[PDB]
Amino acid sequence: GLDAVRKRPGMYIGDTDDGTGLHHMVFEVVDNAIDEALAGHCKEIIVTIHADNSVSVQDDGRGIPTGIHPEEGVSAAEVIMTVLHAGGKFDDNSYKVSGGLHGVGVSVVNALSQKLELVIQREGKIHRQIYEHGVPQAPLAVTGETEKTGTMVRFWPSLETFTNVTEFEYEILAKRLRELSFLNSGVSIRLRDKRDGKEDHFH
Amino acid sequence: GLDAVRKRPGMYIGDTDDGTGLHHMVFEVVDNAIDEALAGHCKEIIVTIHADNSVSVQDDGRGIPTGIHPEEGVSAAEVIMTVLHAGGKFDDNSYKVSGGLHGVGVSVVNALSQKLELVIQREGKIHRQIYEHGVPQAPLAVTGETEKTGTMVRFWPSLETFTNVTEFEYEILAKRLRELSFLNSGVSIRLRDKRDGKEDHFH
Ligand SMILES: C#CCOC(=O)NCc1cc(-c2sc(-c3cccnc3)nc2N2CCCCC2)[nH]n1
Ligand SMILES: C#CCOC(=O)NCc1cc(-c2sc(-c3cccnc3)nc2N2CCCCC2)[nH]n1
Repeated sequence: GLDAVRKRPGMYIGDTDDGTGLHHMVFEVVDNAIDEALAGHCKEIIVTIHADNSVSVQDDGRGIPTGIHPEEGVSAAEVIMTVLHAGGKFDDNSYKVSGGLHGVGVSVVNALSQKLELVIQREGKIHRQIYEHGVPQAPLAVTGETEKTGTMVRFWPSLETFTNVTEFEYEILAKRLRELSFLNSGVSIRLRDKRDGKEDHFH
Repeated sequence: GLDAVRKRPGMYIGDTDDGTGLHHMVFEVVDNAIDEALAGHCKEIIVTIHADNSVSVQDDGRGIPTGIHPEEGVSAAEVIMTVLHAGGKFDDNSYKVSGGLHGVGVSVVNALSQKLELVIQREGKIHRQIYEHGVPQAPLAVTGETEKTGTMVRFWPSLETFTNVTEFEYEILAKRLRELSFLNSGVSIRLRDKRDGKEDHFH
Protein backbone atom coordinates (compact mmCIF):
# COMPACT_ATOMS: atom_id res chain seq x y z
CA GLY A 1 0.00 0.00 0.00
CA LEU A 2 1.07 3.58 0.65
CA ASP A 3 3.03 2.19 3.61
CA ALA A 4 5.26 0.48 1.04
CA VAL A 5 5.67 3.83 -0.73
CA ARG A 6 6.64 5.74 2.41
CA LYS A 7 9.13 2.97 3.21
CA ARG A 8 10.83 2.88 -0.20
CA PRO A 9 10.03 6.26 -1.80
CA GLY A 10 12.87 6.29 -4.31
CA MET A 11 11.37 3.18 -5.85
CA TYR A 12 8.13 5.02 -6.63
CA ILE A 13 8.84 8.72 -7.07
CA GLY A 14 12.53 8.50 -7.98
CA ASP A 15 15.65 9.65 -6.15
CA THR A 16 14.73 11.41 -2.94
CA ASP A 17 18.14 13.03 -2.40
CA ASP A 18 19.23 14.63 -5.68
CA GLY A 19 15.98 16.44 -6.44
CA THR A 20 14.72 14.11 -9.17
CA GLY A 21 11.91 12.73 -7.05
CA LEU A 22 11.04 16.14 -5.61
CA HIS A 23 10.36 17.66 -9.03
CA HIS A 24 8.60 14.50 -10.18
CA MET A 25 6.00 15.16 -7.47
CA VAL A 26 4.97 18.22 -9.49
CA PHE A 27 4.86 16.58 -12.95
CA GLU A 28 2.85 13.66 -11.61
CA VAL A 29 0.06 16.09 -10.66
CA VAL A 30 0.47 18.15 -13.84
CA ASP A 31 0.11 15.00 -15.95
CA ASN A 32 -3.32 14.48 -14.37
CA ALA A 33 -4.38 18.04 -15.20
CA ILE A 34 -3.35 17.55 -18.83
CA ASP A 35 -5.73 14.57 -19.08
CA GLU A 36 -8.53 17.10 -18.46
CA ALA A 37 -7.02 19.38 -21.09
CA LEU A 38 -6.98 16.50 -23.59
CA ALA A 39 -10.65 15.79 -22.84
CA GLY A 40 -11.24 19.39 -23.89
CA HIS A 41 -12.46 20.73 -20.53
CA CYS A 42 -9.34 22.39 -19.15
CA LYS A 43 -8.17 25.65 -20.74
CA GLU A 44 -5.50 26.62 -18.19
CA ILE A 45 -3.08 25.02 -15.72
CA ILE A 46 -1.22 27.13 -13.15
CA VAL A 47 1.78 25.84 -11.19
CA THR A 48 2.95 27.92 -8.24
CA ILE A 49 6.08 27.55 -6.14
CA HIS A 50 5.21 28.82 -2.67
CA ALA A 51 7.63 30.53 -0.29
CA ASP A 52 7.57 27.61 2.14
CA ASN A 53 8.56 25.41 -0.81
CA SER A 54 5.24 23.72 -1.24
CA VAL A 55 3.85 23.60 -4.78
CA SER A 56 0.27 24.07 -5.92
CA VAL A 57 -1.18 22.80 -9.19
CA GLN A 58 -4.55 24.15 -10.30
CA ASP A 59 -6.60 23.78 -13.46
CA ASP A 60 -10.03 24.93 -14.61
CA GLY A 61 -11.21 21.51 -15.71
CA ARG A 62 -14.37 19.77 -14.53
CA GLY A 63 -13.10 19.10 -11.03
CA ILE A 64 -12.25 15.60 -9.83
CA PRO A 65 -15.54 13.72 -9.17
CA THR A 66 -16.40 13.71 -5.45
CA GLY A 67 -19.56 11.59 -5.32
CA ILE A 68 -19.24 7.94 -4.30
CA HIS A 69 -19.51 5.09 -6.77
CA PRO A 70 -23.12 3.94 -6.30
CA GLU A 71 -21.88 0.35 -5.93
CA GLU A 72 -18.37 0.62 -4.51
CA GLY A 73 -19.12 3.56 -2.23
CA VAL A 74 -15.93 5.50 -3.00
CA SER A 75 -15.40 8.67 -5.08
CA ALA A 76 -12.82 9.19 -7.82
CA ALA A 77 -11.25 11.83 -5.55
CA GLU A 78 -10.79 9.34 -2.71
CA VAL A 79 -9.57 6.55 -5.00
CA ILE A 80 -6.87 8.49 -6.83
CA MET A 81 -5.60 10.10 -3.60
CA THR A 82 -5.44 6.96 -1.45
CA VAL A 83 -5.01 3.95 -3.76
CA LEU A 84 -1.56 3.08 -5.13
CA HIS A 85 -1.47 3.13 -8.95
CA ALA A 86 -4.98 4.61 -9.07
CA GLY A 87 -5.41 6.67 -12.22
CA GLY A 88 -7.04 6.28 -15.61
CA LYS A 89 -10.45 7.83 -16.22
CA PHE A 90 -13.70 8.21 -14.26
CA ASP A 91 -17.10 9.67 -15.11
CA ASP A 92 -19.14 12.22 -13.15
CA ASN A 93 -20.55 9.47 -10.94
CA SER A 94 -17.11 8.05 -10.14
CA TYR A 95 -17.57 4.94 -12.25
CA LYS A 96 -14.20 3.92 -13.65
CA VAL A 97 -14.08 3.98 -17.46
CA SER A 98 -11.50 2.66 -19.91
CA GLY A 99 -8.17 4.48 -19.75
CA GLY A 100 -4.52 3.77 -18.97
CA LEU A 101 -2.85 4.57 -15.66
CA HIS A 102 0.36 6.44 -16.66
CA GLY A 103 2.95 7.86 -14.30
CA VAL A 104 3.08 6.37 -10.79
CA GLY A 105 -0.14 7.93 -9.49
CA VAL A 106 -0.81 10.97 -7.31
CA SER A 107 -1.55 8.80 -4.29
CA VAL A 108 2.26 8.56 -4.19
CA VAL A 109 2.59 12.36 -4.18
CA ASN A 110 0.09 12.31 -1.30
CA ALA A 111 1.92 9.60 0.63
CA LEU A 112 5.22 11.48 0.51
CA SER A 113 3.62 14.81 1.40
CA GLN A 114 3.66 16.10 4.97
CA LYS A 115 0.44 17.86 3.99
CA LEU A 116 -1.72 17.90 0.91
CA GLU A 117 -4.73 20.15 0.50
CA LEU A 118 -7.29 19.29 -2.14
CA VAL A 119 -9.92 21.84 -3.16
CA ILE A 120 -12.45 20.85 -5.80
CA GLN A 121 -15.03 23.18 -7.34
CA ARG A 122 -17.96 21.48 -9.09
CA GLU A 123 -21.73 21.04 -9.04
CA GLY A 124 -21.97 24.53 -7.56
CA LYS A 125 -19.81 23.71 -4.53
CA ILE A 126 -16.38 24.11 -3.03
CA HIS A 127 -15.12 20.77 -1.66
CA ARG A 128 -12.12 20.48 0.66
CA GLN A 129 -9.97 17.63 1.90
CA ILE A 130 -6.76 17.77 3.93
CA TYR A 131 -4.28 14.88 3.99
CA GLU A 132 -1.25 14.45 6.21
CA HIS A 133 1.36 11.90 5.12
CA GLY A 134 -1.45 10.42 3.03
CA VAL A 135 -3.97 10.15 5.85
CA PRO A 136 -7.26 12.05 5.37
CA GLN A 137 -7.92 14.32 8.37
CA ALA A 138 -11.65 14.42 7.77
CA PRO A 139 -14.02 13.34 5.04
CA LEU A 140 -14.23 15.60 2.00
CA ALA A 141 -16.38 18.60 3.02
CA VAL A 142 -18.63 21.14 1.28
CA THR A 143 -17.66 24.62 2.47
CA GLY A 144 -19.34 27.07 0.13
CA GLU A 145 -21.00 27.98 -3.16
CA THR A 146 -19.18 28.64 -6.41
CA GLU A 147 -19.94 29.06 -10.11
CA LYS A 148 -16.47 27.89 -11.16
CA THR A 149 -15.37 24.34 -11.89
CA GLY A 150 -11.81 23.09 -11.52
CA THR A 151 -9.29 21.44 -9.20
CA MET A 152 -6.69 22.98 -6.90
CA VAL A 153 -4.08 21.05 -4.98
CA ARG A 154 -1.18 22.23 -2.85
CA PHE A 155 1.27 19.76 -1.34
CA TRP A 156 4.15 20.12 1.12
CA PRO A 157 6.75 17.40 0.44
CA SER A 158 7.80 15.44 3.50
CA LEU A 159 11.23 16.37 4.84
CA GLU A 160 11.27 12.90 6.38
CA THR A 161 11.44 11.67 2.78
CA PHE A 162 13.26 14.23 0.66
CA THR A 163 16.80 15.13 1.70
CA ASN A 164 19.52 17.50 0.56
CA VAL A 165 17.51 18.95 -2.33
CA THR A 166 14.37 20.15 -0.56
CA GLU A 167 13.68 23.26 -2.64
CA PHE A 168 12.28 23.43 -6.17
CA GLU A 169 14.30 24.61 -9.17
CA TYR A 170 12.30 27.00 -11.34
CA GLU A 171 14.25 26.12 -14.49
CA ILE A 172 13.50 22.42 -14.15
CA LEU A 173 9.76 22.97 -13.73
CA ALA A 174 9.76 25.56 -16.52
CA LYS A 175 11.48 22.98 -18.72
CA ARG A 176 8.69 20.40 -18.52
CA LEU A 177 5.91 22.97 -18.54
CA ARG A 178 7.16 24.67 -21.70
CA GLU A 179 7.34 21.31 -23.48
CA LEU A 180 3.82 20.23 -22.57
CA SER A 181 2.36 23.57 -23.67
CA PHE A 182 3.75 23.04 -27.17
CA LEU A 183 2.28 19.52 -27.36
CA ASN A 184 -1.17 20.70 -26.27
CA SER A 185 -1.59 23.88 -28.27
CA GLY A 186 -4.85 25.16 -26.83
CA VAL A 187 -3.87 24.78 -23.18
CA SER A 188 -2.28 27.75 -21.45
CA ILE A 189 0.21 26.75 -18.76
CA ARG A 190 1.45 29.35 -16.29
CA LEU A 191 4.36 29.01 -13.85
CA ARG A 192 4.70 31.37 -10.90
CA ASP A 193 7.49 31.54 -8.33
CA LYS A 194 6.32 33.33 -5.19
CA ARG A 195 9.83 33.50 -3.70
CA ASP A 196 11.09 36.13 -6.16
CA GLY A 197 8.06 36.88 -8.29
CA LYS A 198 9.14 35.29 -11.56
CA GLU A 199 6.30 34.29 -13.90
CA ASP A 200 6.17 32.28 -17.09
CA HIS A 201 3.30 31.69 -19.49
CA PHE A 202 3.54 28.85 -21.98
CA HIS A 203 0.92 29.09 -24.72
CA GLY B 1 -1.94 -9.81 -11.07
CA LEU B 2 -1.80 -10.10 -14.85
CA ASP B 3 -5.01 -12.12 -14.57
CA ALA B 4 -6.68 -8.88 -13.44
CA VAL B 5 -5.22 -7.15 -16.50
CA ARG B 6 -6.44 -9.77 -18.98
CA LYS B 7 -9.88 -9.55 -17.35
CA ARG B 8 -10.22 -5.76 -17.45
CA PRO B 9 -7.74 -4.62 -20.15
CA GLY B 10 -9.34 -1.26 -20.87
CA MET B 11 -8.64 -0.31 -17.27
CA TYR B 12 -4.89 -0.79 -17.78
CA ILE B 13 -4.02 -0.19 -21.43
CA GLY B 14 -6.98 2.00 -22.39
CA ASP B 15 -9.90 1.40 -24.74
CA THR B 16 -9.57 -1.97 -26.43
CA ASP B 17 -12.12 -1.26 -29.17
CA ASP B 18 -11.37 2.16 -30.67
CA GLY B 19 -7.63 1.66 -31.16
CA THR B 20 -6.44 3.79 -28.24
CA GLY B 21 -5.23 0.82 -26.23
CA LEU B 22 -3.74 -0.89 -29.28
CA HIS B 23 -1.43 2.01 -30.06
CA HIS B 24 -0.65 2.51 -26.39
CA MET B 25 0.91 -0.97 -26.41
CA VAL B 26 3.60 0.49 -28.68
CA PHE B 27 4.30 3.70 -26.72
CA GLU B 28 4.52 1.78 -23.46
CA VAL B 29 7.49 -0.16 -24.87
CA VAL B 30 8.98 2.91 -26.57
CA ASP B 31 8.87 4.81 -23.27
CA ASN B 32 11.11 2.11 -21.79
CA ALA B 33 13.61 2.43 -24.65
CA ILE B 34 13.78 6.20 -24.13
CA ASP B 35 14.86 5.63 -20.51
CA GLU B 36 17.98 3.98 -21.98
CA ALA B 37 18.40 6.93 -24.32
CA LEU B 38 18.19 9.34 -21.37
CA ALA B 39 20.85 7.33 -19.53
CA GLY B 40 23.03 8.02 -22.56
CA HIS B 41 23.41 4.43 -23.77
CA CYS B 42 20.83 4.23 -26.55
CA LYS B 43 21.55 6.08 -29.81
CA GLU B 44 18.70 4.64 -31.92
CA ILE B 45 15.18 3.25 -31.55
CA ILE B 46 13.45 1.49 -34.44
CA VAL B 47 9.71 0.77 -34.49
CA THR B 48 8.43 -1.59 -37.18
CA ILE B 49 4.86 -2.42 -38.14
CA HIS B 50 4.88 -5.99 -39.43
CA ALA B 51 2.59 -7.37 -42.12
CA ASP B 52 0.74 -9.60 -39.65
CA ASN B 53 0.11 -6.44 -37.61
CA SER B 54 2.53 -7.22 -34.84
CA VAL B 55 4.90 -4.41 -33.85
CA SER B 56 8.57 -4.66 -32.93
CA VAL B 57 10.49 -2.11 -30.87
CA GLN B 58 14.28 -2.32 -30.85
CA ASP B 59 17.00 -0.10 -29.44
CA ASP B 60 20.79 -0.29 -29.20
CA GLY B 61 20.95 0.37 -25.48
CA ARG B 62 22.66 -1.84 -22.90
CA GLY B 63 20.11 -4.63 -23.12
CA ILE B 64 17.70 -5.38 -20.28
CA PRO B 65 19.64 -7.14 -17.48
CA THR B 66 19.11 -10.93 -17.59
CA GLY B 67 21.03 -12.15 -14.54
CA ILE B 68 19.08 -12.91 -11.37
CA HIS B 69 19.14 -10.65 -8.33
CA PRO B 70 21.69 -12.37 -6.08
CA GLU B 71 19.19 -12.20 -3.20
CA GLU B 72 15.76 -12.26 -4.83
CA GLY B 73 16.69 -14.71 -7.57
CA VAL B 74 14.89 -12.88 -10.39
CA SER B 75 16.29 -10.81 -13.28
CA ALA B 76 15.19 -7.33 -14.34
CA ALA B 77 14.00 -8.93 -17.60
CA GLU B 78 11.73 -11.37 -15.76
CA VAL B 79 10.44 -8.74 -13.32
CA ILE B 80 9.44 -6.09 -15.85
CA MET B 81 7.81 -8.68 -18.15
CA THR B 82 5.79 -10.56 -15.53
CA VAL B 83 5.12 -8.19 -12.60
CA LEU B 84 2.29 -5.65 -12.82
CA HIS B 85 3.55 -2.06 -12.47
CA ALA B 86 7.17 -3.24 -12.62
CA GLY B 87 9.36 -0.51 -14.03
CA GLY B 88 11.80 2.08 -12.73
CA LYS B 89 15.53 1.38 -12.93
CA PHE B 90 17.81 -1.63 -12.39
CA ASP B 91 21.57 -2.10 -12.49
CA ASP B 92 23.59 -4.71 -14.39
CA ASN B 93 23.06 -7.22 -11.59
CA SER B 94 19.29 -6.70 -11.54
CA TYR B 95 19.28 -4.84 -8.25
CA LYS B 96 16.48 -2.29 -8.29
CA VAL B 97 17.71 1.29 -7.95
CA SER B 98 15.83 4.54 -7.33
CA GLY B 99 13.55 5.56 -10.19
CA GLY B 100 9.86 6.16 -10.87
CA LEU B 101 7.57 3.67 -12.57
CA HIS B 102 5.81 5.73 -15.30
CA GLY B 103 3.26 4.43 -17.78
CA VAL B 104 1.41 1.24 -16.84
CA GLY B 105 4.32 -1.16 -17.33
CA VAL B 106 5.24 -3.50 -20.19
CA SER B 107 4.06 -6.54 -18.25
CA VAL B 108 0.64 -5.25 -19.35
CA VAL B 109 1.72 -5.21 -23.00
CA ASN B 110 2.88 -8.80 -22.43
CA ALA B 111 -0.35 -9.89 -20.75
CA LEU B 112 -2.48 -8.61 -23.62
CA SER B 113 -0.20 -10.09 -26.28
CA GLN B 114 -1.00 -13.43 -27.90
CA LYS B 115 2.77 -13.72 -28.33
CA LEU B 116 5.71 -11.62 -27.27
CA GLU B 117 9.27 -12.37 -28.29
CA LEU B 118 12.10 -10.82 -26.30
CA VAL B 119 15.64 -10.87 -27.67
CA ILE B 120 18.38 -9.30 -25.57
CA GLN B 121 21.99 -8.84 -26.68
CA ARG B 122 24.52 -8.24 -23.89
CA GLU B 123 27.61 -9.64 -22.19
CA GLY B 124 28.57 -11.18 -25.53
CA LYS B 125 25.37 -13.20 -25.84
CA ILE B 126 22.02 -13.37 -27.57
CA HIS B 127 19.24 -14.13 -25.04
CA ARG B 128 15.74 -15.20 -26.08
CA GLN B 129 12.43 -15.52 -24.30
CA ILE B 130 8.99 -16.26 -25.76
CA TYR B 131 5.78 -15.37 -23.93
CA GLU B 132 2.24 -16.33 -24.82
CA HIS B 133 -0.57 -14.32 -23.22
CA GLY B 134 2.05 -13.36 -20.63
CA VAL B 135 3.16 -16.89 -19.84
CA PRO B 136 6.86 -17.67 -20.42
CA GLN B 137 7.23 -20.74 -22.65
CA ALA B 138 10.71 -21.54 -21.40
CA PRO B 139 13.30 -19.83 -19.26
CA LEU B 140 15.35 -17.12 -20.96
CA ALA B 141 17.95 -18.90 -23.13
CA VAL B 142 21.41 -18.14 -24.52
CA THR B 143 21.42 -18.97 -28.23
CA GLY B 144 24.57 -17.45 -29.67
CA GLU B 145 27.47 -15.00 -29.58
CA THR B 146 27.24 -11.32 -30.45
CA GLU B 147 29.33 -8.16 -30.15
CA LYS B 148 26.25 -5.90 -30.14
CA THR B 149 24.27 -4.76 -27.12
CA GLY B 150 20.61 -3.78 -27.22
CA THR B 151 17.03 -5.01 -26.81
CA MET B 152 14.54 -6.24 -29.41
CA VAL B 153 10.92 -7.04 -28.73
CA ARG B 154 8.11 -8.01 -31.06
CA PHE B 155 4.57 -8.48 -29.78
CA TRP B 156 1.36 -9.74 -31.38
CA PRO B 157 -1.64 -8.12 -29.66
CA SER B 158 -4.32 -10.55 -28.54
CA LEU B 159 -7.41 -10.58 -30.74
CA GLU B 160 -9.23 -11.93 -27.70
CA THR B 161 -8.58 -8.49 -26.20
CA PHE B 162 -8.51 -5.90 -28.97
CA THR B 163 -11.61 -5.61 -31.14
CA ASN B 164 -12.72 -3.61 -34.16
CA VAL B 165 -9.46 -1.67 -34.48
CA THR B 166 -6.91 -4.48 -34.73
CA GLU B 167 -4.48 -2.85 -37.15
CA PHE B 168 -1.99 -0.07 -36.43
CA GLU B 169 -2.28 3.44 -37.88
CA TYR B 170 1.06 4.69 -39.18
CA GLU B 171 0.14 8.35 -38.67
CA ILE B 172 -0.67 7.83 -34.99
CA LEU B 173 2.62 6.07 -34.27
CA ALA B 174 4.53 8.63 -36.37
CA LYS B 175 2.85 11.35 -34.30
CA ARG B 176 4.27 10.20 -30.96
CA LEU B 177 7.62 9.17 -32.40
CA ARG B 178 8.23 12.54 -34.05
CA GLU B 179 7.47 14.32 -30.78
CA LEU B 180 9.82 12.23 -28.67
CA SER B 181 12.67 12.65 -31.16
CA PHE B 182 12.48 16.43 -30.74
CA LEU B 183 12.55 16.14 -26.94
CA ASN B 184 15.59 13.85 -26.97
CA SER B 185 17.79 15.51 -29.56
CA GLY B 186 20.58 12.97 -29.80
CA VAL B 187 18.34 9.92 -30.19
CA SER B 188 17.45 8.83 -33.71
CA ILE B 189 14.00 7.24 -33.94
CA ARG B 190 13.01 5.33 -37.07
CA LEU B 191 9.53 4.12 -38.03
CA ARG B 192 9.08 1.45 -40.69
CA ASP B 193 5.84 0.06 -42.10
CA LYS B 194 6.42 -3.33 -43.72
CA ARG B 195 2.92 -3.45 -45.25
CA ASP B 196 3.63 -0.75 -47.85
CA GLY B 197 7.26 0.12 -47.27
CA LYS B 198 6.88 3.59 -45.79
CA GLU B 199 9.78 4.77 -43.62
CA ASP B 200 10.25 7.73 -41.33
CA HIS B 201 13.36 8.94 -39.53
CA PHE B 202 12.98 11.41 -36.67
CA HIS B 203 16.28 13.00 -35.68
C1 LIG C 1 -2.35 15.53 -6.06
C2 LIG C 1 -3.42 15.40 -6.51
C3 LIG C 1 -4.77 15.24 -7.07
O1 LIG C 1 -5.09 16.37 -7.94
C4 LIG C 1 -5.04 16.18 -9.28
O2 LIG C 1 -4.89 15.05 -9.75
N1 LIG C 1 -5.18 17.26 -10.10
C5 LIG C 1 -5.13 17.10 -11.56
C6 LIG C 1 -6.53 16.97 -12.10
C7 LIG C 1 -7.21 15.81 -12.33
C8 LIG C 1 -8.48 16.17 -12.85
C9 LIG C 1 -9.62 15.31 -13.27
S1 LIG C 1 -11.20 15.98 -13.55
C10 LIG C 1 -11.84 14.41 -13.96
C11 LIG C 1 -13.26 14.18 -14.35
C12 LIG C 1 -13.68 12.98 -14.99
C13 LIG C 1 -15.04 12.82 -15.33
C14 LIG C 1 -15.94 13.86 -15.05
N2 LIG C 1 -15.52 14.99 -14.45
C15 LIG C 1 -14.23 15.19 -14.10
N3 LIG C 1 -10.89 13.52 -13.87
C16 LIG C 1 -9.68 13.94 -13.50
N4 LIG C 1 -8.58 13.05 -13.37
C17 LIG C 1 -9.00 11.69 -12.92
C18 LIG C 1 -7.76 10.84 -12.54
C19 LIG C 1 -6.76 10.81 -13.72
C20 LIG C 1 -6.41 12.24 -14.19
C21 LIG C 1 -7.71 12.99 -14.57
N5 LIG C 1 -8.53 17.49 -12.90
N6 LIG C 1 -7.32 18.00 -12.45
C1 LIG D 1 7.80 -5.30 -24.05
C2 LIG D 1 8.83 -5.27 -23.51
C3 LIG D 1 10.14 -5.24 -22.83
O1 LIG D 1 11.12 -4.57 -23.68
C4 LIG D 1 11.47 -3.30 -23.37
O2 LIG D 1 11.09 -2.78 -22.31
N1 LIG D 1 12.26 -2.60 -24.23
C5 LIG D 1 12.67 -1.22 -23.93
C6 LIG D 1 14.02 -1.21 -23.27
C7 LIG D 1 14.27 -1.22 -21.92
C8 LIG D 1 15.68 -1.21 -21.77
C9 LIG D 1 16.49 -1.22 -20.53
S1 LIG D 1 18.20 -1.53 -20.57
C10 LIG D 1 18.33 -1.35 -18.84
C11 LIG D 1 19.61 -1.49 -18.10
C12 LIG D 1 19.76 -1.03 -16.76
C13 LIG D 1 21.00 -1.20 -16.11
C14 LIG D 1 22.06 -1.81 -16.80
N2 LIG D 1 21.90 -2.24 -18.07
C15 LIG D 1 20.74 -2.11 -18.73
N3 LIG D 1 17.16 -1.08 -18.35
C16 LIG D 1 16.14 -0.99 -19.20
N4 LIG D 1 14.81 -0.70 -18.76
C17 LIG D 1 14.53 -1.24 -17.40
C18 LIG D 1 13.02 -1.13 -17.08
C19 LIG D 1 12.55 0.33 -17.26
C20 LIG D 1 12.92 0.87 -18.66
C21 LIG D 1 14.45 0.74 -18.87
N5 LIG D 1 16.21 -1.20 -22.98
N6 LIG D 1 15.19 -1.20 -23.92
